[PDB]
Amino acid sequence: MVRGQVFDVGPRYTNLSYIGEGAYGMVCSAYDNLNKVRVAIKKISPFEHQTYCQRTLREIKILLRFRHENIIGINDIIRAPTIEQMKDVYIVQDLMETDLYKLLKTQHLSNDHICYFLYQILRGLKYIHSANVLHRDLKPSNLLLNTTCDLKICDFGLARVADPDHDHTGFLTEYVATRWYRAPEIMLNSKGYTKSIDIWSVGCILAEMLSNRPIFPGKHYLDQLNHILGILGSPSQEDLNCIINLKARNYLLSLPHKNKVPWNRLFPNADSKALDLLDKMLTFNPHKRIEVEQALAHPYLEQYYDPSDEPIAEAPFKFDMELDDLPKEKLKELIFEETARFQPGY
Ligand SMILES: Nc1ncnc2c1ncn2[C@@H]1O[C@H](COP(=O)(O)OP(=O)(O)O)[C@@H](O)[C@H]1O
Repeated sequence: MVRGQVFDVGPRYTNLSYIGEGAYGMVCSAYDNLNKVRVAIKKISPFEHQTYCQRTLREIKILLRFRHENIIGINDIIRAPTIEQMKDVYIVQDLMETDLYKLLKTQHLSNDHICYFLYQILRGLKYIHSANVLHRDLKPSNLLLNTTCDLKICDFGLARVADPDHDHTGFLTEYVATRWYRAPEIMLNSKGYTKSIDIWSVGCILAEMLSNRPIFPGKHYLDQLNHILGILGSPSQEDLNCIINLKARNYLLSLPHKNKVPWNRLFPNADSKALDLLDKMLTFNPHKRIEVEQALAHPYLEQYYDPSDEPIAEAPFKFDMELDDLPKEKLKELIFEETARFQPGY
């Protein structure tokens, strides 16, 4: 009982400590006396709002279907026995003492750690993309790490089934993912329904790991683009030709010419294979951008690369879930159903 508020985790979990505050409730560590290991437990109270319900359901569905060393698992779910009584859900996960965002705030990464973390990020992303899922909010704070540097991808709140045929949109379309890790096509002509938008975000994370600072810290949506172009240089005519939308193409054509700033001038201490890989992930044209499996096969990752130990999903989401269409009541109801596998005998 209680830790500020009610935090009622049944017989199995003992001695709580407040960790922090999530989007839907509080988070504590607790002791799991079936595994005799300390765990993380997130209290989620989403059922008032159709949008909270939608993101909860989506995340629960994905994380239960995923099974991978580099993606956070759900170990258990605690909730009331009936829909009427269910006001909260508790999600139990492996305890991950830190995240890449906290770590980069104060710690220098060795080349060996940059390389290791990048490998793990790509190995988990390979699994995700093989399930036809796009993460769509990759950033240092969504990469959890435990005291031995196991890295796990988390927060699938914004994730979607890939839909490369319906990716096109107009100029300056409303986007929800964290600004600094957004690929340039999101501002221009993309809904972010192609895998290449995740590779762009991993590129930004690499750049950040190389220098301890965000590489593209735009303050707003066209500033994000002026940041990208000030480094990559003006897009070539060939790359412009791929942007059919007139307003987006005319915007780029109105900007002053900018030359590329070479990577090794920005990152003079970086391994030169890291920079070669970085260049390939931060390429303006999303069809020329490197894919996950090619990145895993790049010379920079040669000490880790082993395709037989880089699993793909057995069970792809054909979907999408069709989650926009549903009232709060059907969603709470689907969450109940989705969490039933954790109830003592069923
Ligand atoms: N598996 C975990 N292990 C340890 N601490 C965690 C875990 N998940 C979340 N936390 C901590 O609790 C806080 C709230 O997390 P979260 O619900 O993801 O909210 P937000 O994404 O807004 O930070 C996080 O900032 C994190 O530091």
